[PDB]
Amino acid sequence: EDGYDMWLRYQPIADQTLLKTYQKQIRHLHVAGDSPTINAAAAELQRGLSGLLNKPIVARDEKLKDYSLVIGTPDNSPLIASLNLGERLQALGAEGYLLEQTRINKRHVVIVAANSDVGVLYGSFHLLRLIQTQHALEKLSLSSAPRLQHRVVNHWDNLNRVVERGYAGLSLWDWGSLPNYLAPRYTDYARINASLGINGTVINNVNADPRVLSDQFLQKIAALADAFRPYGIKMYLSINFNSPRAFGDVDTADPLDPRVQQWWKTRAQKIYSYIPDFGGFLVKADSEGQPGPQGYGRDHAEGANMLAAALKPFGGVVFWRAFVYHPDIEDRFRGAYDEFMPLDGKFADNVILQIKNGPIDFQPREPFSALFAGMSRTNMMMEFQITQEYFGFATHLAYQGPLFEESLKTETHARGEGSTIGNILEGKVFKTRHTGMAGVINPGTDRNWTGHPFVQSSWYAFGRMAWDHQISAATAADEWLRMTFSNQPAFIEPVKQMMLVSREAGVNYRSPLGLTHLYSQGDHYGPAPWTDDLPRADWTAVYYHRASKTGIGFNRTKTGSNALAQYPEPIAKAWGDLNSVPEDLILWFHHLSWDHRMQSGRNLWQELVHKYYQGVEQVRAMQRTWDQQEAYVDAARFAQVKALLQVQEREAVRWRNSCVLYFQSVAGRPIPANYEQPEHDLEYYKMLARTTYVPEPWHP
Amino acid sequence: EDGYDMWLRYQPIADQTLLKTYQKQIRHLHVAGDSPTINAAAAELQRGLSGLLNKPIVARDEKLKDYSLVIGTPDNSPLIASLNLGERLQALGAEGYLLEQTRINKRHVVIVAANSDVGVLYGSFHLLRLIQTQHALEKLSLSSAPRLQHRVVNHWDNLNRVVERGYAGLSLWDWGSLPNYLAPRYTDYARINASLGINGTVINNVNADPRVLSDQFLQKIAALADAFRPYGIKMYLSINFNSPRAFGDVDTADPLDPRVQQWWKTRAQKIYSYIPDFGGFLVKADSEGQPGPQGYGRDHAEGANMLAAALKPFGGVVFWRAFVYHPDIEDRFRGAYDEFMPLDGKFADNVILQIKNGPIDFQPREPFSALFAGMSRTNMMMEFQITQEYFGFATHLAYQGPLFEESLKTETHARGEGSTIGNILEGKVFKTRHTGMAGVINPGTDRNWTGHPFVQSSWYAFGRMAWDHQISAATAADEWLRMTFSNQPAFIEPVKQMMLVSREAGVNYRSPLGLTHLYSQGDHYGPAPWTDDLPRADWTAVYYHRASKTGIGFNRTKTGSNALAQYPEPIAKAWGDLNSVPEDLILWFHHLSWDHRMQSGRNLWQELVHKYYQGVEQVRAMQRTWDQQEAYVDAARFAQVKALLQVQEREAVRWRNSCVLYFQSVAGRPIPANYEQPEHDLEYYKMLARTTYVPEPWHPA
Ligand SMILES: O=C(O)[C@H]1O[C@@H](O)[C@H](O)[C@@H](O)[C@@H]1O
Ligand SMILES: O=C(O)[C@H]1O[C@@H](O)[C@H](O)[C@@H](O)[C@@H]1O
Ligand SMILES: [Co+2]
Ligand SMILES: [Co+2]
Ligand SMILES: [Co+2]
Ligand SMILES: [Co+2]
Ligand SMILES: [Co+2]
Ligand SMILES: [Co+2]
Ligand SMILES: [Co+2]
Ligand SMILES: [Co+2]
Repeated sequence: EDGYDMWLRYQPIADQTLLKTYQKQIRHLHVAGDSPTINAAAAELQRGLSGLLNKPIVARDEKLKDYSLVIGTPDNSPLIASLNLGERLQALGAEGYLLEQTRINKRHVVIVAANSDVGVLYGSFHLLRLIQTQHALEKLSLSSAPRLQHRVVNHWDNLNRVVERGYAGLSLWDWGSLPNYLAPRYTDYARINASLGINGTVINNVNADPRVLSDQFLQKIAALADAFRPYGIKMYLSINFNSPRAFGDVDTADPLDPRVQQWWKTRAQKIYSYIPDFGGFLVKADSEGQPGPQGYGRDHAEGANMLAAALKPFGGVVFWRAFVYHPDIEDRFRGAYDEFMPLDGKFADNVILQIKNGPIDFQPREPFSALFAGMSRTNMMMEFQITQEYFGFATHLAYQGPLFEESLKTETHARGEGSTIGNILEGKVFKTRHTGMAGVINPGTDRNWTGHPFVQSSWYAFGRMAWDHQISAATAADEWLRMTFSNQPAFIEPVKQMMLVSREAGVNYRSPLGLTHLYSQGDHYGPAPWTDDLPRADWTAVYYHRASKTGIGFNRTKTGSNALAQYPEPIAKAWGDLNSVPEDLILWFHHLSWDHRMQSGRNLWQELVHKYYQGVEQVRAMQRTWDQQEAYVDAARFAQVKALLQVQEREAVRWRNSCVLYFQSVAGRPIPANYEQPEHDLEYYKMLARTTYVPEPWHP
Repeated sequence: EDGYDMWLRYQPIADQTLLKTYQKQIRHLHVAGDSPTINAAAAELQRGLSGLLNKPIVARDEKLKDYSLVIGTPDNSPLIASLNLGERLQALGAEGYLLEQTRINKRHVVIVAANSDVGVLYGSFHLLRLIQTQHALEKLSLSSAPRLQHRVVNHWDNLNRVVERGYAGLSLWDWGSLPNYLAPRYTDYARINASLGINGTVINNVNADPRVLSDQFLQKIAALADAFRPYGIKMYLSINFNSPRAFGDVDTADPLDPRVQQWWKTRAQKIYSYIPDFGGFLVKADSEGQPGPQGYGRDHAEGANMLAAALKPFGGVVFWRAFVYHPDIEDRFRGAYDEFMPLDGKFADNVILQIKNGPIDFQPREPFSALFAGMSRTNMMMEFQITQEYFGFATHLAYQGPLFEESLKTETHARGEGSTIGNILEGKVFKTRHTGMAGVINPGTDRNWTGHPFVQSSWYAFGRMAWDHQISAATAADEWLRMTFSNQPAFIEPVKQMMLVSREAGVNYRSPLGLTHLYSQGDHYGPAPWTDDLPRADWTAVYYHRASKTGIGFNRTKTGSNALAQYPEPIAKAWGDLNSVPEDLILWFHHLSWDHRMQSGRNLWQELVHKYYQGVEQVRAMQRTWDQQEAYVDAARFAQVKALLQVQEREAVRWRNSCVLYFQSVAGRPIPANYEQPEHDLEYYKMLARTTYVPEPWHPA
C-alpha cells in the first residue's frame, strides 16, 4: 500500500460470511449502454466487483441472468425502462441515481438506475462504496441526488509545475508531453474525483498565467479535458484579467472597452473550439497584486459580467472570487463584505461569487463569511481549503472534515432558523439555483497524491459534503477509514476519534480562543506571533492579536470596528455579548483583559496557556492511538504515519513554546507551575523561526 | 510496468526451457553470514530468484542441500572457505567477486564468493543479472573486479527539493520528514545503485547550500547514510567554500587563515560523529559565482588541501571540480587546463580533481578534456552527465552509452599509444592513488525515477562503465533491454540500434560537425544559435560558431587560440591538419570556408544542412522502429515512449529549422531543393524560441 489507489482499494472483502453474501447477490454485470460514460462505469464496476468479490466479474450485454447487477438509464437499458420507475426516477434529476434490489422478469437483480449516464457513473461508485464499507445489499433501496450544482476541485498549479501551497509534489499536468501523452494518471485522477461526484476542476493557479489561454496550451488542456470528460468532470481555468494586454492584442484590459469585450469573446470561441463543453473561468482579481477591473477604475460586477458575456453563448460560467481586501481599510475582517455588498444583484446569472469559509484566509478557525448571510440576489459558492497551508503542510495529521462540517452547519439566522451555511449554499434561503462548493486540494506527483496519507481524508470529506452538505465529518471518516485501511471495528473507532480531534489539536497549538494569523510570513509553516513591520500591516500577526500588558483580542463590536454589524442581528447580538459569545471565537470580536474569567474558571492568560499545552497533548495522544493500530494497517503506511506524527509532535512543541513564551513576554505573567517549562527562551524560538527547514518547493 | 523497478524486474523467465534449467540449478539459497551487507545480498537474491524462477526461494543457514546458491566470503562462510580458493579469489581485491558452478562436499552448487561482504553483494547482483539476461549457468566460471575506486552518482538537488537540470521530479530526499521517516524508496535507490556497483553518492547541488553542514541537516543526512550503508554506498556532500562565513563563525573563508582551517576541522569532526564512514566533499569553487579560494587571492590547491586536511584523519576525500573558467580569457576551451596545469603536483593525496569529459560543458559532442592527458601528478576522476540538460530534458530519447564509450576509448597519446581516457582513469598511464567516475543523474520523484524511460539506460550504462570502462554502449544496452523490457531477439536488435543512433541524432539536429553551444540561454531547452549580447560572451552562441558570410568555425590551431598545444603532440598534429582531423570535431578547431569540400563531396554549407536534416530523419526512423515493437512491450510504457518520440520529432524539426534558417541568414546560401523547406521563416523561429514552454520546474537566475 503506497496510497496510489487512495480510497478505491478493490481488495477482497475480509469478512468471509459477508463476502459470500455479496458473491451470491452479484454473479453477473449487465450493461447495455456503450457511451464513454457508461463504458467508464462498466469498467469501474468490472475492476471493482472483481477485486472486492475475488472473482472475475465481466461487464456484458447478454440475456439477463439471475443475480445480476444491471446499470443504465431508461434510454440505454431496456431492462431499467421495463421497471417503469417514473416519479422515483424524476426526483433524481440530471445527476442523481437509484440503487435497488428488485426483480426483472423473475430474475434477482440489483439496479443502478438514473436519468443520465453520469448519474449511472455516480450510482456505480456508490454501489462499490456500499460493498467497500461492508454494507448489506439485502433489501437495498436508496436514491440520492447532489445538493449543489458545481462540485469542484481547485489546483493552485503554476505552469512550471510548482504548486503554490502544494505539499504533495509537482503539478500532475505534464505540459512538456501534452497533448501527445495521455498518461494513465489523468484517468485515475478523473476516477478519484468522479467517485465523490466531483464534476469540475480548475487546473491552474488563481495567481493566473495568461499562457493557459494561448493556442499552444489550449491544445494541451484539451487532452486533459478529453481524459476527464467520460467521468463527468468539466474543465475550468483560472484567468488573468490582463490577458488582452499580455497577448499584445489590446493596450488596456478595461472591461467597458469594446476591444476588450471582443478579445474575450474571440478567446472564448477559441476555447470552445478545442473544448466544446468547457466549464468556464475562475477569477482572482484586484487581490494581492493580481490585476482586475479596479485597476481600470471599474467594479467587480463590470469585470465579471464582461467575462460572463463572453461565456454565455457557450453555456460557460464565471466563478468570481470574493477574496479581496485593500491594505488601507480599518479592518481586513470587513473587507469582502464591504467590497461586494454594494454589488448584490448586479452580477449576471452565469456569475457565481466564490467565497472562502471565513473572512480572513483559511485560518484554523474563522467565523463564517458575512457575505453568505448578506448577498440575497447573487449566486454564491463556498471555497474550502484541503491542502494544509495552515495545518502543517505534509507532516501534520489534520482531518479537515470537522472544519467543513462546522462551517456548513453554522446557523446564520439570515432568514429565520435553519439559515445554515449549507442551506444558503443549496440556494433555499435566498432562492438562487446556481450553486456550488470548491475545494483547494493541491495534490501532486507524490505516489499517494497528497503527501500525508490523511490529507486524502480531507479531500474525501470535501467531495462527500459537496454532494450532501449535511454529511458529518464522522460519517465521512467512517467511510474513508473502511475504504482506505480496514473494516475492523476496533480500528475504526479509535482512529475515527483521532481524526475528529486532529483539527482541534491544530487550532490549539497554533491559535486558540479566536486568535488567528500567527504564522511565519509568507511561508506559513511555523510560528511567528511577534510578526510586525511588513509592507502591509494586515499581513502581520500583531495586527490580529493586539496583545498588550493588559489584554488581548480585536474589538469588532460597535465600540471597535463594528464588523459584527455586517452579520444578521441575532449573530451580532450573540457574539457581541460576553455572556453568549462562544469561547472558541471570543478574541475575534473582543479585546479582553488577561484577568477575564473563562467558563473553565481559569483567567484568560491561564486558558491561553492551557489550550496551547492541550494541543501538544492531543498530538501525543494521537501518537499513542496510532501505535495501537499496528495489527490493522500495512507495515509501510503504518511506519509512515508513525514517523509523521513524531515530526508533528516536535513541531507542535515548537509552536506551543514559541507562542506561550511570546505572549508571556507581552503579558508578563508566569506559566503555571504544573506545566513543563520551556527550557529555551523567546529569543531562541525567534532563531528557530529563521533556521527551521520550510518543507515546500514553492516559495513566497 | 510503471518503471519503478527500473532494471531490477524480477519476473518469471519467459523461455520455458531455460526457466526449467535455472529451476534445476538453483533450488536453495544458502547464506551463513548475517552482517547488514550480507543480509541485503540475501534479501535481494530471495526476492530476485523467487521472482525470476517463479517459486519460493528463501535464504537459509542450514546444512547444505544439493543444487544450492551459496554466498559469502571465506571469513563468514565455512563452505566457501573449504574450497581454498586462494590467489584466484584474493586477486579480486576489496570489491571483486567470483561466480562459479562447482561442488562442495559432493553437493552441486553455484558460489558467489568474495573477499568482502560488499563484493558478495556486487556478485549477487551479477548473478541475478545473468538470469535476467538469459545467460546459462552451466559451467559458469567468471570473476570481476571494478576498474575504478570511486564510482559515484551526483545529484544537483536544492534543499527546497527542486533539482537544477532535473527533469524527473522533485528531489528524492524528503527533508521535512527526515530523519524520522525512513522511506522505502531510499532503500530502493540504494538497491538500484548497488546493482551497478556504484559506491558513493553526492546528494546535494554543486551550487552548494551551506545548510547541509548544519547540525539540523547532518541529522537528516545521517538517516539517508544509514539507509545506504548496507548497500556499500558512502555519503558525500557538495560544500559551499564560504560556509565559515555563512554560519557567522568566521569573518573570512581564506584557507590560509587558521580560524578557517579550524572551522573545517571542527565541522569534519561533527560530520563524522553522525556518519562515521562519510566519504567526503564535492566542491564547485570559483565558478559561475560560487565562492572559492580565488575570492581570497588563494589558489585551488590551497583551497582543496585545506579541506583535505580536515578530512584526512577520518579517511575522507575531496572531489575538487575542474569546471572553472574566467570570463576575461581569450578562449573558454583553454580555461580548465590553463587553471589547473600549474597546480599539477600541488594537491594533497586525498584530493581528486573531478573533470568533465570535455572542456566546455557536456555538449552533445566535445573533444576530450586536455587535463586528462596533462595532469601527471594529480589524482583525477571523470564527470559525465546522464540527465539530459543538453539532450532534450525528459522528452527526447537519447541513450548516452555511446557518448561515454566514445570518451573512454579515446586515445590521447599522453604517454604514447594505449593512453586511452579509460586507461588514464584507471591509473595505468600516470600511476596514481585514487581513481573514479561521477555521473550527474538528477533523478527525482517521478514513478520511473528518470522521467523518460530511456534515461534509465544512460544511468545503467554509466554504472556499468564505472565498473569496467571497456564495456561498450552496445553491451550495456543489450543487458538493459533484456532486464527492462524483453529478451526477444527480434526486439533487442532493432531497439539496441535505435538506442545506439539516438545520441548521434541529438548531435545532428542541434550542432553537428564540431558546432556547439547553440542552446537557448540559460534554460537550454531549445535552439538559439543567434544568441549574442549576454553579460559574458562565453555564454553566447556566436562566440563558439563565429559564422559569417565566408565561413564558420573556431580557430584553435597555432594561428588561432592554439588550444591544440594543450594536447599531446600526436593529437595536436592529427586535429590541426585538415587532412586528418575528424569531421565530427572539425569546427572545434578550424574556421573554414563554406566552400570547403567534405569527405561526402558536399561543401561545408551543404554538409551542415544535410546533418541537421539527417538528425530529424533519424528521429523519424526511431519512431518507426518503436512502432514495430508493440508486441514485445507492455502497453503503458509502449504508449508513453511512442508519445514522447512524437514530442521529440516535433522539437527536432524546430531545432533543425531554427538552426538551418539561422545559418542560412548568415551564409546567404540556399537550402538544396531535395530538402523539405521549413514550415516558417527565421523571425518565426526566433518567436518560437520565446514562446516554447520550457518544461522544467527549476529556472535559471
Ligand atoms: O486564496 C488565495 O488567492 C491565496 O490564499 C492564501 O491563503 C495563500 O497564501 C496564497 O498563496 C493564495 O494565492
Ligand atoms: O557543472 C556545473 O556546475 C553546471 O553545469 C552546467 O552544465 C549547468 O547549466 C549548471 O546548472 C551547473 O551548475
Ligand atoms: Co498513503
Ligand atoms: Co513557482
Ligand atoms: Co487520539
Ligand atoms: Co495569571
Ligand atoms: Co519507465
Ligand atoms: Co530552486
Ligand atoms: Co531506429
Ligand atoms: Co552552396
